[PDB]
Amino acid sequence: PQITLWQRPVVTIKIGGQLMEALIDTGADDTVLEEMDLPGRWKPKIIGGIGGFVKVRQYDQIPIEICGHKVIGTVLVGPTPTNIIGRNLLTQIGCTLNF
Amino acid sequence: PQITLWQRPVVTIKIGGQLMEALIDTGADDTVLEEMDLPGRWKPKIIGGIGGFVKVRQYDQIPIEICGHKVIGTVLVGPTPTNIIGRNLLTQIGCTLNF
Ligand SMILES: CC(C)(C)NC(=O)[C@@H]1CN(Cc2cccnc2)CCN1C[C@@H](O)C[C@@H](Cc1ccccc1)C(=O)N[C@H]1c2ccccc2C[C@H]1O
Repeated sequence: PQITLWQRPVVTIKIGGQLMEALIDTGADDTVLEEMDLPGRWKPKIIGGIGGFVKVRQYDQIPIEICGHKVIGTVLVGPTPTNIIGRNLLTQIGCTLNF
Repeated sequence: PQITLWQRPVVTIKIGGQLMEALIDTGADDTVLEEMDLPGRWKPKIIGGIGGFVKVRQYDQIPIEICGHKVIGTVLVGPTPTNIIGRNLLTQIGCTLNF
């Protein structure tokens, strides 16, 4: 589709059988999701945003369905207000930026 | 142009006659530039992101230029490693996400 930027570009993704909202973030390199206990072994990473550095749990080779498109990648899980999907999963669905 | 997300989306902008580089960030409501002086007056503003809140300086009506298109808008200034082009200015140049 052709999504405009007058509002926050939110889409629906599917993580382990649960449907949730997420933000298309081209400034985020990675995908940071909310608090959930995902199946698998995690390892800590400390990422840094606009208001500080956060301690997230890194999960590898996790299956995500972004709008019916089953893709795969790394998802960091930590204390974030909104689910955010970054450039790592976006390239997988072919998402571009036009103007 | 069409821009993909394999490498981070950086464009060459002109603010104050000097050429800078900035990140087209659709996950950012506002536009935040690196600490500098802009030839307008400013008021304080508290924005929030990953980690927490931070205090920035809100300058209004600054004449920026993103890839040929000359825009005028609200630009924030604060502590950041990268210049960020938020949705307020992106809607002004017609940016859209396509997939
Ligand atoms: C992977 C990770 C998430 C840690 N990366 C970032 O947060 C980057 C960091 N860089 C580089 C960087 C900058 C400073 C320190 N470390 C790294 C600058 C840009 N942020 C990208 C932003 O797009 C992230 C969003 C996330 C968000 C959106 C809505 C709700 C909460 C959080 C962001 O912070 N946007 C906020 C935002 C941003 C600008 C202006 C106003 C606002 C309000 C909101 O839109």
